[PDB]
Amino acid sequence: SAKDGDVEGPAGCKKYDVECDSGECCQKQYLWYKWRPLDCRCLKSGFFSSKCVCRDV
Amino acid sequence: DKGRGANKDRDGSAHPDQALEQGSRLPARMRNIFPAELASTPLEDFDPFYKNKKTFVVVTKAGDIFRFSGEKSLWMLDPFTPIRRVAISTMVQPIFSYFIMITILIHCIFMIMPATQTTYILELVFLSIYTIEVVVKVLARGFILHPFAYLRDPWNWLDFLVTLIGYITLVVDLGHLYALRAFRVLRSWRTVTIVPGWRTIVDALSLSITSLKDLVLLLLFSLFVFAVLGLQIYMGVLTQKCVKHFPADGSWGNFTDERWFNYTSNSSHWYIPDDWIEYPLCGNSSGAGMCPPGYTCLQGYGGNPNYGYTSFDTFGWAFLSVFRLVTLDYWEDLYQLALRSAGPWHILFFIIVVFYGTFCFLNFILAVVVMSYTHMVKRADEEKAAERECVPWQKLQGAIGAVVLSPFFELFIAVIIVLNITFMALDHHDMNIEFERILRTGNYIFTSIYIVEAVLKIIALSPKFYFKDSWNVFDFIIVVFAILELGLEGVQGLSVFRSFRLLRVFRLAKFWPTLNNFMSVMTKSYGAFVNVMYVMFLLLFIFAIIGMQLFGMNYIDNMERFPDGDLPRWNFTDFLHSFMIVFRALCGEWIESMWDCMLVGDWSCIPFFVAVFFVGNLVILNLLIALLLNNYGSARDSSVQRMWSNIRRVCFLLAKNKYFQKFVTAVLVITSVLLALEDIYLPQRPVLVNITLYVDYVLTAFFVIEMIIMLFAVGFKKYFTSKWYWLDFIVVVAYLLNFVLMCAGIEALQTLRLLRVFRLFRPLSKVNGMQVVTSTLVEAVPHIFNVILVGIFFWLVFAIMGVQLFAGKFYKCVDENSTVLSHEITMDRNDCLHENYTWENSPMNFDHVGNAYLSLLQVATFKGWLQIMNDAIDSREVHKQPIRETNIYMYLYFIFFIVFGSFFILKLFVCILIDIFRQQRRKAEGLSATDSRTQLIYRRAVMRTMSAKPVKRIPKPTCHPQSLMYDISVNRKFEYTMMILIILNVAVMAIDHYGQSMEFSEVLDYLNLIFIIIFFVECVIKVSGLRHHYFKDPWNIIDFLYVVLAIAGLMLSDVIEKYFISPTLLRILRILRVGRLLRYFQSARGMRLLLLALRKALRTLFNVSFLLFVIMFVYAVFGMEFFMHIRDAGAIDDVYNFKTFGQSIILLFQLATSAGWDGVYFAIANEEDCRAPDHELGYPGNCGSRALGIAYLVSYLIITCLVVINMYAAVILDYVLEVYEDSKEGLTDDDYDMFFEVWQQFDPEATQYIRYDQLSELLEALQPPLQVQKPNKYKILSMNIPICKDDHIFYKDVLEALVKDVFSRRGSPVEAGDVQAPNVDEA
Ligand SMILES: *[C@@H]1O[C@H](CO)[C@@H](O[C@@H]2O[C@H](CO)[C@@H](O)[C@H](O)[C@H]2NC(C)=O)[C@H](O)[C@H]1NC(C)=O
Ligand SMILES: *[C@@H]1O[C@H](CO)[C@@H](O[C@@H]2O[C@H](CO)[C@@H](O)[C@H](O)[C@H]2NC(C)=O)[C@H](O)[C@H]1NC(C)=O
Ligand SMILES: *[C@@H]1O[C@H](CO)[C@@H](O)[C@H](O)[C@H]1NC(C)=O
Ligand SMILES: *[C@@H]1O[C@H](CO)[C@@H](O)[C@H](O)[C@H]1NC(C)=O
Ligand SMILES: *[C@@H]1O[C@H](CO)[C@@H](O)[C@H](O)[C@H]1NC(C)=O
Ligand code: NA
Repeated sequence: SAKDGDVEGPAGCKKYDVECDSGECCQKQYLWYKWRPLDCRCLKSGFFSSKCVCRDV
Repeated sequence: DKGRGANKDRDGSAHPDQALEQGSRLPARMRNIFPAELASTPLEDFDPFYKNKKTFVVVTKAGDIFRFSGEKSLWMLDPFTPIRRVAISTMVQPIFSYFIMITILIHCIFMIMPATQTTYILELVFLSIYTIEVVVKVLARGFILHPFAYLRDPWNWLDFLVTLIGYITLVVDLGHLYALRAFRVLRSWRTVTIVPGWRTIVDALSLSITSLKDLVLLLLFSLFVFAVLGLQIYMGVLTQKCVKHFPADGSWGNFTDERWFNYTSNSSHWYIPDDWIEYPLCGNSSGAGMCPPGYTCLQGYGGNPNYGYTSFDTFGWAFLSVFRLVTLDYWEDLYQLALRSAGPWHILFFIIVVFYGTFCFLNFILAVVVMSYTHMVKRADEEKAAERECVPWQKLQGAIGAVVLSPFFELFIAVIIVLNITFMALDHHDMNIEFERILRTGNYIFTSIYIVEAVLKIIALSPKFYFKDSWNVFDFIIVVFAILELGLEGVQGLSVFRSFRLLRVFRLAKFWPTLNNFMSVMTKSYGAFVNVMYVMFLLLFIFAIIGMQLFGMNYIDNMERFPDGDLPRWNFTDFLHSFMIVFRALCGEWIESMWDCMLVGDWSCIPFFVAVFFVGNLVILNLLIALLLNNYGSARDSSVQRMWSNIRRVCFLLAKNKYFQKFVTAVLVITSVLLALEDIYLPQRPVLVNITLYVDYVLTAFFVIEMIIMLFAVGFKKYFTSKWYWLDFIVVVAYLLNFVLMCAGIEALQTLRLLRVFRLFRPLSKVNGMQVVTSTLVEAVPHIFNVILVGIFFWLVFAIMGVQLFAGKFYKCVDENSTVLSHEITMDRNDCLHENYTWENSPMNFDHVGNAYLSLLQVATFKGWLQIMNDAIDSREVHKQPIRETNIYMYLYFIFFIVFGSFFILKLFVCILIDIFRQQRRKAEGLSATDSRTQLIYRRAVMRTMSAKPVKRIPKPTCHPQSLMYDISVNRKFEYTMMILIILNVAVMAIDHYGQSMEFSEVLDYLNLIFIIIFFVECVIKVSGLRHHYFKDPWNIIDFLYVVLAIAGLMLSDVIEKYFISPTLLRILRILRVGRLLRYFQSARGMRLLLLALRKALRTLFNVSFLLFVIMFVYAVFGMEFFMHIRDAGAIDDVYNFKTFGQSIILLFQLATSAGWDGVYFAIANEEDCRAPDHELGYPGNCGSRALGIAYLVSYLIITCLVVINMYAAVILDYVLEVYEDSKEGLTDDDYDMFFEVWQQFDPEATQYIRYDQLSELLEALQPPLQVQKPNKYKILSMNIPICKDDHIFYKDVLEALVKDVFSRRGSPVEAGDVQAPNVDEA
C-alpha cells in the first residue's frame, strides 16, 4: 500500500495545503514517507493577514 | 572686541567694500575713489531701486544688524564698472547659489547609479557648470592677492581643488593616478548649508577637532607604551599550534635529525578539527589550550590568525592590535586567542588596557565633544534671545457633549487602545483557527468604536473645533485608513494599507504622561536632531562613494583570495553594499571589514577604516550624546522595665562598637570565598565537602544570634522599615529554611545557600569613596526605570513591525552537515523533505513578539546582528528556500531601528548617570544645590588657600663627596638628561621583531649593557645626595627596583632559576619607568589640564571598578550553580566555561563589555539534544534552560553594561568640566603647586615668612595667571599685605592677596566683591 497521496478519515475532506474552515481536514495523510496527522493552521501572509490551510502537525 | 575693532578700520583705511547684500540688497559701492551712493546712515530710499531697498536692508540692520551682510572684496583692480560689474551682480543673486546647489544634488544622484555611456557625457556638463562658477567669483574678486579675495575663504578652497582634480582626470593629464577621482565627492560637503540651523553643528564639529589635539598626542603616547608592552610578552605567541610527534616508523625515516623539521613544517601534521577554517591555538601553561594526546604545542609554524593580521610580532602589528583593544571591536576574539595560548593570568594585560584605554581615554574624547557643543548652543541661545527681546440639533449636542467632554469616555477609549495594542502583539506565525478568529473579529469591533467616537466628537464639539487640536486630526487619519482596510478588504494592493494599523500604537502617547513628556522634547528641539542626522548620513555618503571608487574593483578582480572563492556579504562592490560596510564602522565595528579590504587590496584600507571610525563613531556619535544632554537633561511593670531595658542597653552598646562590626564583616568575607570554592571538582575533594557543610551550620547560628542582637538594638519599628535589614532578614529565613529541610530528610536547596553574597554589599558601601558611587545608583533607579518602559514601548513598534515582515521566513533546507542547500536543488519544503534533508529554522527569528524582542536586543548591542540581517535579506516567502542577497532593501528596516533604538534610547542611560552624578558629588562636598556655577568657582579657590602649606627643601648634606652628590642630583640639566635616556632605552625595545637574528639580537644586547651601567651611576648619585628622601618619590622606587633586578641578572648565573629571576618581569620594569614623562610636560597646557582631571578622578574611578568586581563575583557564584554542567556550543568549550570560579571570571569580564553575549546565549539556553539529569545514578545532565539563560544575561547586560560601565563616563565628564572651568576663569590645582615651588627658594627651611625686599623679587618669578611683572611695586602698594613686626610677611597674606588680583583683572561684574565676601566668612 502507501500510495504517494493517501488520506484517512471521512469521505470528502481537505488534503495538504488546501484551505480549511476549522474542521473538515483529513485525519491522516501519507506524505514524505510516513503517516502524518493533519490539522488546520493559519500561516502568515502579509501585514496582519493569514490564509488558513491544512498543514501537518 | 578685536574683530569688530577691525570692522570699519580696514574698511575705512585699507579698503572698503564694493557692494553689500542683506535681504535683497543688490547695490555696488566702491572704495570711495569713484564710489556711487552707498549710504551715510540716513537710511534713505530716494534715488535708485537697489538703494531704495537698501533702506529695507538697513531696516533689517535695525533688528538683525550683523547676520547676513555680504562683505565684498577690496578694489585692488581699478575696476570702475567694467564687465566685472556684471560678475559682481551675478555672484550675489539668490538664484546663483540656488543653481549651483541643485547641480550638486543632481550630480550626487548620478554617483549612486552604475556607470554607463551617458555617465561620461554628464561629467563633461557638470565640470563646465562648476568652472563658470569659479570664473565668475574670480572675475568678481581677486584670486588670493589682496584680502577678501577668492582663495581667502575656506569653502572656496574646496570647490577649487575639486575642480582642478576633475581637470586632471577628464582631460588627459598625467594618465596614471585614477585614485583622485574618488575625491570628487567632497564638493557635496557644501550641501550642509541647506538645512536651517547648520552653523551650530558645523561649528561644534570644527571646535571638537581643534580641541582634540592634545588628547591625540596623549593617546598616541599610551598606545605606544601598551604596544611595546604587548610586543615584549606576546611575540611569537599567536603562532602556537599542536604538532604531531615524530614517529617510530613510517614514511619519514627513523633517524631523528633535521628530518624532524621536515616533518614538523608539514601542514598535515598540525592539529585541526574537522570542518574548521583556522588552527586552534594551545599553550603549555596551566589553564591554556591543552593539545590532544599524541601532540605538542610548538611555536613558529604557519601564520598568525586572521590572515596573519592579528599578531604581536612586529611593532606595526602590535600597534594595530593594541588599538582594536582600546576601540573594543571583536576584542573578545583577541582576548580568547591570547588566554588560550598564554594562560588565564594574562587577564591582567587586558584589565589595564581596558581601564586606561577605553574607560578613561575614550571618555576624555566624549568630554571634549560635549564641551564643544555646549559652548556653541550657549552662544546661539543668547544670540537668539537678544533677537527675541436646529431645535433637536442643539438639544442632543448638550447631551452628546455631556459624555464626550467628561473624563470617563476618555477612560474607555484608553482601555480599548491598550486592548488594541495587545491584539496586534498577539499576532504570530502558525496560529490555530479559533485564536486567529478572535483577532479578526476584534479588529471589526475596534474599528467601529473608533468611527463612533469620531462621529460623536464632531457633533459634540464643532466641525470647526474638531480640526482645531492636533490630536483630533491624528485620530481622524486613523479612521480614514481603517475604512480603506475594510473597503479594500479583498480587492487588491491591501498590503500597504494595513501597515497603518501601527499608528494606533502612538495614540497611547496622549493618555499616559511619561511617554507624553518624552514626545514633547522631540517636538520642542527637533531641528537640532535633523542637523545631526543629516550630517551623519552625508559623511556616510562621502565615505561610501570614496570607498567603492577606491576599493571596488579589487573585490571582483582578486576575488580568489576569499576562503570559498566568492564575495562576502559585506564588500565595496556597488553603492548599497558600500553604504552598509561604512555604516557598520560608524556603529563601532571596523576591523573584520578592514581585514578583507587589505587581503584583496593594499595598505590604503588602514587609513580608510580608521578615519571613518574616528569621524563617525568618536565624534558624530558623541555629538549626539551632547545633544540629548542639552535637551533631555531636565509584676509592677517598672520592675521588669528595668530588666528589659538593660537588655537593650547591652545590645545597643554592642551593636555600635568598632570591633564587633569588623568581626561581622570578617566572617562575611571569609565565608564568601568558601562559596567560590564549590566548583566541578568539589566531589572528589572529600575534606572540602565537610568544611562546606560545617560553615553552613556556624552561619545559620551566626545569622540568628546577630539578628536577635540587632533586634534588641534598633527595635521592631526600625528593623523592619530599612532596606538593609530586609536584606538581612531574607538570609536568616533562607538559612533557617535550609536547616529545617536538612533535618527532615530533604537535601538543601543550593540556590538559597548562595543568597549570603548579597550581605556583602553593606560593608562595600563603607569603603572610602563609595558613597558618591552607590548614591548615584540609588537615585538613578527611578529615572532609568522610566527609560526602560519608554524603550519597551518604542521597541514594541519595531517588534510588531518585524514580526509582520519576517515571521515564518527564516526556514531553510539544510544538509547532513548543517550546510544550506542552494536553490536549483531545493526550492521549497516539498523538495527538501522529499530527499530526506532537514528543514530547519534559525534560532534567532521574528516568529512572535517574544522572539522579536530578543532579536532586536541583539542588533541594538551589535552582537549577533550579522546573522539576523543575513536571514532577513535572504528571506522571500513562507514555504520557500531563501536565496542569497535577494530582499536587499530590508537593510533599511535595520538602519531606522539602530538610529532610533540604539543611538537614541540606549544613550539616555549615559544621560541619566551624568546628571545624577553631578548633583550627588555636589551633595557629598557639603555644597549647596542652589549656587549657580560661578559662586562655586570662587568658593573653590578660597578653600585651597586655607589648606595650603609651604613645603620644605631637602636638607643638603655636608660630607666629603656628598656635596656634589646633591649639586648634580637637583639641577634640571641632569634630570632632563636622564629622561632622554629613558625614552631612548624604550624606543630601542620597539625594533624588536619576531625571528630577528643572532647578530641583530647581540647589537641590542650590548646597548642594554650600556644603559644599565649609566642607570647604575644615576642611582648611586641620587641615593648619596638624597639619603632617605630618595624613597619619597614613587618613580624613584621603580628606578631603584629596576637597577637592582638588572644587575642581579647580569651576574648570579649559577642560580636554580625556574622563572625565579625571569626576563619577563625585567621587561615590564623597563617600560613602566617611562611614566616619568607624565610629570614633566607642563608647558603643554592642554595635556597638563587633562592629566590633572584624571588624577583627581582616580579614587572614584577605582570605586566604580571595585563595585564592578563584586557584581562579577555575585554572578560568577550564581552562574557556576546554574551552568556548570552544559554541553559545548558556540562559546562554551574546554577553556571558556562556568566550571570553576576563575574560569567564570574570564567569561563575566568579557561579557561586561557586552562582547560575545550571543554565543554565550546559544549554549546556556540550549534545550535540545541534551540529557535529562539522573539523580539516583550520579549524573547531572548537560541541559541548559532558556528561561533562566534569558533572565541571567539580560540582567547582566543592563546592570553591568548599560549602567555601571556608563558610570565611568559620568565620573570623567564631571571632572573635565571642573578642571577646564578652573583654567579659564578660576585657578587650577597645579597653579597652587607652582606658588610653593617658587616660595621655597625664598625660604628653604620653610620658615613660613619672607623678607619684604624679597617680595618684588618673588612676583617676577611667578608665572601667570599669578605673576605681576615690572613695575610691580605700585601694584604691591595696592594689595596692602599686612606685615608682622619684623618686616617679615606670612605666606597666606601674599597668597590671599594674589587670588583677589586674579579675580579682579579677569571679571568686572560680580567677581571682586563675591570673592572678598567669601574670604571673610571662611576666616
Ligand atoms: C611546550 O613544552 C614542550 C615540551 O616541554 C616543548 O617542546 C620542545 O620543543 C623543542 C623546540 O623548541 C623541541 O626541540 C623539543 O623536542 C620539544 N620537547 C618535547 C619533549 O617534545 C615546547 O617547545 C613548549 N612550547 C612552548 C614553550 O610554547
Ligand atoms: C530517504 O529517502 C528515500 C527516497 O529518497 C526513502 O526511500 C526508501 O529507501 C529505503 C532504503 O533506505 C527502501 O527500502 C524503501 O523501499 C524506500 N521507499 C520507501 C517508501 O520507504 C527513504 O524512506 C528515506 N530514508 C528513511 C530512513 O526513511
Ligand atoms: C606534507 O605531508 C605529506 C605527507 O604525504 C606530503 O606528501 C606533503 O608533500 C607534505 N607537504 C605539504 C606542503 O603538504
Ligand atoms: C620538507 O618539507 C617541505 C614542506 O614541508 C617540502 O617542500 C620538502 O620537499 C621536504 N623535503 C624533502 C622531501 O626532502
Ligand atoms: C557531510 O560530510 C562531508 C563534509 O562536508 C561531505 O563530503 C559530505 O558530502 C557531507 N554530506 C553528506 C554525508 O550527506
Ligand atoms: Na568587526
